[PDB]
Amino acid sequence: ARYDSLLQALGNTPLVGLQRLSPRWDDGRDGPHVRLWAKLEDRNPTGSIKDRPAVRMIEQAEADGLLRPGATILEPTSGNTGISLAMAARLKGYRLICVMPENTSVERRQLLELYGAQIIFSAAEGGSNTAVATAKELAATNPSWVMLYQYGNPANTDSHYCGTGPELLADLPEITHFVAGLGTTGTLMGTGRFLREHVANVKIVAAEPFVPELYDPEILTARYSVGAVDAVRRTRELVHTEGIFAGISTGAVLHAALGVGAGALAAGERADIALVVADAGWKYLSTGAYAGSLDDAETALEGQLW
Amino acid sequence: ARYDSLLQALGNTPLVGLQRLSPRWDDGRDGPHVRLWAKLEDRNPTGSIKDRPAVRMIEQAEADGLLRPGATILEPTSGNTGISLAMAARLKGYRLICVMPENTSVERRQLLELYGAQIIFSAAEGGSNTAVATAKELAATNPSWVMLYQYGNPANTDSHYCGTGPELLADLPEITHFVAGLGTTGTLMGTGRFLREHVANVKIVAAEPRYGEGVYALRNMDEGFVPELYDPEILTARYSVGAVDAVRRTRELVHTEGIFAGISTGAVLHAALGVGAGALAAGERADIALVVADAGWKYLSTGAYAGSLDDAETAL
Ligand SMILES: O=C(Nc1cccc(C(=O)O)c1)Nc1cccc(-c2ccccc2)c1
Ligand SMILES: O=C(Nc1cccc(C(=O)O)c1)Nc1cccc(-c2ccccc2)c1
Ligand SMILES: *Cc1c(COP(=O)(O)O)cnc(C)c1O
Ligand SMILES: *Cc1c(COP(=O)(O)O)cnc(C)c1O
Repeated sequence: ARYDSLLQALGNTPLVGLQRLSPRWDDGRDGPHVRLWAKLEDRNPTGSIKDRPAVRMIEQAEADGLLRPGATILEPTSGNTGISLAMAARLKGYRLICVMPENTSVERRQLLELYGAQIIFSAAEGGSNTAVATAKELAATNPSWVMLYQYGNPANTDSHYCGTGPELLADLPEITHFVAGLGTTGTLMGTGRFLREHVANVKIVAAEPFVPELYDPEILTARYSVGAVDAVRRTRELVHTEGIFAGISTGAVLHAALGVGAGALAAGERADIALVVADAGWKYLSTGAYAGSLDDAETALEGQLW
Repeated sequence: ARYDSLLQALGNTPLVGLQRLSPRWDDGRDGPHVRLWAKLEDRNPTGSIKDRPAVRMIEQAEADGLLRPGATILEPTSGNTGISLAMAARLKGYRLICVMPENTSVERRQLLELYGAQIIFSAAEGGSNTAVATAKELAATNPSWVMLYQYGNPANTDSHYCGTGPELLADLPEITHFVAGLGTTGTLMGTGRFLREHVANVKIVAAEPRYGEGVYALRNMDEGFVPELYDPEILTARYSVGAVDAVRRTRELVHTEGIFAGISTGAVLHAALGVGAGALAAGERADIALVVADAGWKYLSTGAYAGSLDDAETAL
């Protein structure tokens, strides 16, 4: 039971109980359990959940006759999707050009450069909006370049509808809540549609810091915006208490999941809350979030622009 | 794949065929196949193979009655073993103190600290030996303080005898060669013993740094030190690999197979490719399993992964 390619060693990620951070691991006289379960999407080829949509988008574009050998793929990305696409591009014989905001971490730049991706740096003030606009123009100018367009490509949502969701349901049939970051919206749209088909009364909860064409607000039951200090606090808590060295979006997710769990606890409801760990902490070390005390980390955040 | 504890989501790592890098993936008229298979030990809780010996050493100490609630583990390490023990100790309710020389890099320190290790800095001038002597002395002060000593602890070897080896035999029954780095020697000793017991004519091959180059190799072990775990009869061959070759191999691995590996993996691959070239020249069939002990992440600051391989290959 083995692989012929790194591309097959993707998905089927572990789901791990957070016995210490869970509001109440054990059912007892105070009330039923309120458990958190972490889906470890860092156990993927390039260490993030984006391997799932990146590979599916390329393979869907290949099946649709859109890609020839030595073709250039052009993608607007804040990093993880670019890295995933860079890895798949190396394996499959394509060139990759990423359009990224200029204020992305040094680690993301390093990984992209190592895989041989080229980078266009669009204005920080314009964010993902300007990155996308810039990629669109370049793609119009260069019709042979293939823009997969993670923000609107249904193979993104499909990768979660066919992978993340089925896996979660098999590991956690008692699931009551799924919590994840809301970026491209692929994870929540695909996983959330799958869960809603299969599980009566399941709740689909977004955490977050133009509107992607993938987004359907009807799939979400709740949406929470999380500040940088709370995301950092939670990220640190996760590695200190549960030994899971996660990226900062996972702290945002954990903040949201702990808010949901506190709500279940107060209502004496049973809850089994799955949350996405989208990547590990390696690419975020240069932020200072993991060093020293929380006091130090909060101080280190002053002046940073992500 | 549901686990109540992170400690259970350890081992059973993937084995990936390297079709592009292999000397000859398909059998045929030119001769039998010579295939490389990469064992991805970065798919472990802390991203390295050391999660195996670390957890097993703690569990064996527990079983032996050496570790009770509130105990402190002591280990002279600034590396992957310290990271792994920090994670595992924290999860099982123990304190960890890592003993290391005063001049240890801040990078290594930060990875240990974020997993909750405490650190005692032994005298810079004495290097590794003084760290080990200090850890021993500290452990001897207090029945609650226990040194595991990864270079001599048979639970290090046993983690591979009971995990890595069996997993390889299960995924690659046709295995002819196993290649890994030679550090504590746990990987090669335990996996090698296991495979030798089950596979006729299996070859166990070490990769290691050249003499006088352990520093560039990113390990703090002394030159003429022989781990108590080491048994030279287990090995068929040893490849001493230079720093430039290790870095080149690390890059070829990422470029041809997409695997972002740590530096020791480059040395391992160099060795495996040598073994492979020998099997090819002798028209023998080979299925060569090699260890990816960790991923590239913690080595980004070395400059070994810079876009230009010509600059990167001298970075160590
Ligand atoms: O949505 C993303 N990442 C994302 C979005 C779209 C594209 C990509 C990409 O890799 O190209 C990444 N991250 C995310 C999601 C949810 C919460 C947070 C977050 C919130 C507060 C502090 C830090 C991060 C960050
Ligand atoms: O043995 C190790 N690392 C090691 C040993 C014992 C403990 C630890 C640890 O991080 O805890 C690491 N590395 C290794 C093994 C084999 C070859 C190489 C190598 C050789 C040439 C250039 C670069 C690395 C490096
Ligand atoms: C992409 C990503 C998210 C959000 O997932 P989407 O499916 O794009 O909504 C969250 N965290 C990290 C680290 C990501 O890369
Ligand atoms: C430990 C280690 C080795 C050597 O393995 P041993 O089992 O200690 O011989 C090689 N590379 C890395 C990255 C390691 O952590």
